[PDB]
Amino acid sequence: IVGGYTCGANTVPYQVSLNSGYHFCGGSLINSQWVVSAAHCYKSGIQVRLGEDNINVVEGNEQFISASKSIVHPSYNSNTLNNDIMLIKLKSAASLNSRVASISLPTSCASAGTQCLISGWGNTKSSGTSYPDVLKCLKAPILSDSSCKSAYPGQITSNMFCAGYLEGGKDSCQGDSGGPVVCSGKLQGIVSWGSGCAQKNKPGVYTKVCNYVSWIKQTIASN
Ligand SMILES: *[O-]C1=C(C2=[C][C]=[C][C]=[C]2)[C]=C(O[C])[C]=C1C1=[C]C2=[C]C(C([N])=[N+])=[C][C]=C2[N]1
Ligand SMILES: [Ca+2]
Ligand SMILES: [Cl-]
Repeated sequence: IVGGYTCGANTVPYQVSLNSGYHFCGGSLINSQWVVSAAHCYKSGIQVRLGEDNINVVEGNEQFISASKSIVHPSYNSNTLNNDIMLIKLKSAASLNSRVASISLPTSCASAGTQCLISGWGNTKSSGTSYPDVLKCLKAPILSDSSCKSAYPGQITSNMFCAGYLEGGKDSCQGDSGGPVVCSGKLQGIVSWGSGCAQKNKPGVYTKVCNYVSWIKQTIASN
């Protein structure tokens, strides 16, 4: 997260870190045995880490659970990143409390102007790599579709939305991929891509979760 602030230990209880010997992506806990992340974060050997703040220190509240299976959306396209969403089932259920909790799925899509919270342990520099130890947060608005399409002409599908600041300076970045975009207490987006990080006129692009709620529900229901 570039231009963000320190969230504070466990203030974002649904945030998870996907780890394969190091943190490579974020994710959101939607129920005690399922996490939602981005399809481009897929790999084998994933350990889901819940209740984290400082990812390099065990401080208490952490639950490390291995992934039992990862379900990348069948229509995921790695070239366009359309349908960039993945579900991970946990080997055992997590213990939920106030430090580890699930986030609700939306009932409706959000509208431009809605203010959301984006979090993660991704890079904090737009020009260079600086990865933090603790979780960073950023409050950003969802942009209108015209502004999004005008910034990324021909690359935005109906399963994507832009959120951020056209003036540059504040944005999500690599290491944040797979994590949450929560608005009014509902998971509305998944950190997916962008051109560089925090560049002017190049907002972040997120997977539009409201378009996948029935898919998520049906898939969990059958696995
Ligand atoms: O997400 C990501 C990855 C990545 C690939 C495969 C597994 C995990 C992570 C790699 C990468 O370097 C090639 C860059 C990203 C990445 C860039 C970026 C930018 C923005 C933005 N500008 N808002 C958001 C998210 C990401 N992810
Ligand atoms: Ca820790
Ligand atoms: Cl277009």
